[PDB]
Amino acid sequence: KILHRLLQE
Amino acid sequence: YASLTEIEHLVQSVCKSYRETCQLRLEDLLRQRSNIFSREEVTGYQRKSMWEMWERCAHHLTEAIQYVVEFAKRLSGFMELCQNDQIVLLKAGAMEVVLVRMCRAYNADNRTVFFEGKYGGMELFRALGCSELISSIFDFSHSLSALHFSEDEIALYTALVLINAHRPGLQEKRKVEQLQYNLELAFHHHLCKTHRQSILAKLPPAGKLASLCSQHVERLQIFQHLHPIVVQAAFPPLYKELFS
Repeated sequence: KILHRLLQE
Repeated sequence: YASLTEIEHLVQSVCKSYRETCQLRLEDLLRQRSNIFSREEVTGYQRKSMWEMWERCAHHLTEAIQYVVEFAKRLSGFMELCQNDQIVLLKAGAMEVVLVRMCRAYNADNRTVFFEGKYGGMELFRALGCSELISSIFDFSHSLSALHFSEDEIALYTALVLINAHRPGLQEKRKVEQLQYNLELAFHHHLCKTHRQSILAKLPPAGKLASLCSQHVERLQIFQHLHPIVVQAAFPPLYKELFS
């Protein structure tokens, strides 16, 4: 979730 | 990789990703070594509540983990893996990387670590109630520090900590293996080139990092069971995502 957002940005 | 020029390119590339993503510059840490917490400041830390010191440490760990995420993002191979595998690697590896990176903030001469602006000994964290873990972390940082790890070595070693094809859950295991082996070549090439192959036998044993990570999770479970509202309300969401 937060990881997924940090990897995407 | 085929030929030394491609391996050497990898070395430079990893070292650069590391330098761009280290939270603190090594010379800022060295310049601070005389700035040591007074006994009165130590007592102040010891009198903080368990829950407040847990929160503070969790915040500081969370910030360190963010830099590790950026590190992983800048390794070309890493961003070529599928998202599931990125996450697998980061969930298992991030803490291990932070634990390695902490040796830079450790002064082996007096056994202190840079924490919240000054250097303090392990007695600084007594309020946490996890003396075994703390002591193990300090011991781990002391081991690495005895090796005089170079910035370049930490780069390459921590790239390997993260790109570990043995992590359970990986879908493209073979792809991770290939990346791991190219990074191993890079690390060992650089050791050979710098006459530093003697450290290979002195690196901490396999599973040492895992032991600290699992103690960390175990002590967290105990704290959370004691103060479940504190974790919910006041621990960082990323921290909870990786460890709760």
